[PDB]
Amino acid sequence: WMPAYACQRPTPLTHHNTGLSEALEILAEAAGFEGSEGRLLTFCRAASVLKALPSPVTTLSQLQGLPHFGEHSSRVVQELLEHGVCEEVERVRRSERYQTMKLFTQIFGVGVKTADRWYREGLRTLDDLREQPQKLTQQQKAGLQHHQDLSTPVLRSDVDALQQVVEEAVGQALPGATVTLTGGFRRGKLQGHDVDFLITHPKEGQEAGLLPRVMCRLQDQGLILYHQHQHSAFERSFCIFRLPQPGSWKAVRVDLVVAPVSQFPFALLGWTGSKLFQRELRRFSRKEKGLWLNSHGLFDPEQKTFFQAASEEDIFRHLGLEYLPPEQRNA
Ligand SMILES: Nc1nc2c(ncn2[C@H]2C[C@H](O)[C@@H](COP(=O)(O)OP(=O)(O)OP(=O)(O)O)O2)c(=O)[nH]1
Ligand SMILES: [Mg+2]
Repeated sequence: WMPAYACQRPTPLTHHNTGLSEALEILAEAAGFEGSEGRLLTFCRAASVLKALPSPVTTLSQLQGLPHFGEHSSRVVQELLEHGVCEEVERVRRSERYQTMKLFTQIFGVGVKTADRWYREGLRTLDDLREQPQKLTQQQKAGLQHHQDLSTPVLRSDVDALQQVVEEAVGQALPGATVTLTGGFRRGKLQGHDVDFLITHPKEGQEAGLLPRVMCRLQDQGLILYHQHQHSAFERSFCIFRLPQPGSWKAVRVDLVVAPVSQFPFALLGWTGSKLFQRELRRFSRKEKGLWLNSHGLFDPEQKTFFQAASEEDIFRHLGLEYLPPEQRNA
């Protein structure tokens, strides 16, 4: 038996069912594009189960006794095993709606609702968007300007170089302040779409005004192509960095998040993901333990209290879960 919630089981970075999980995740993504949130979550959960299995699924008899494997997800896997291909998945892959929604939603600053609006309005290509600049936010204009680099996978080598410049800037602005790599790279991923850093300082309040100073330093080194600073709920800067490379450079998306140290463990847990892992952890918290978990805290709605955590381990323990290190949160 395998546990129901993704937060009750390890899900490693690498697994034995990548074809099958990829196919289910296409159907999940397509569901999300049509605003079908139930169906998205259902396909995502089924894919997550396959990622946690210790062996490849070679016959359909191997699906027995697994949670979150309803009829639809089972049929998809059956067709893949029997025929090498699933007609429904192939139809989605080839469909103009899916291809265009994927194209648009990938762009920096574009979500499903915006992409769907553009689709409905007859826009299909990146050139179409460039022909209608009045339809674009400044963030989206920047995403289009750099779209080729931003759809080139970010590599661990890029992350190391970025972490060095961010750490240098943070250390020069405020000795004692720290930078923690989060997101998929903290989970062990070799590649990604962006780089996530969480900044804090051990004395509560000493992080105030730090991010604009960090950004000034980075901007004055020529490292920033785009920056949008927002005070609000954590202070954050949504950035495109200009990463120097041997003979050239590439644009890379970087999010910088500042958390006061009291909230740091919650922020680190939240920002480390995976997105499905954290959704599952929050559902577990609410449904099984009666507590509301988010990136800022863990709230008991009946007692009107907040849990004091020094680490992620504290939070897992308080929720009655075995601790999972970040590399086992790849749900
Ligand atoms: N708690 C919380 N988490 C967030 C928020 N926004 C993003 N995250 C989480 C979900 C992600 O797993 C993680 C970083 O988001 P990403 O889109 O970078 O995902 P991740 O880095 O895991 O995959 P990637 O390889 O970058 O596509 O932070 C937020 O407002 N609150
Ligand atoms: Mg990331």
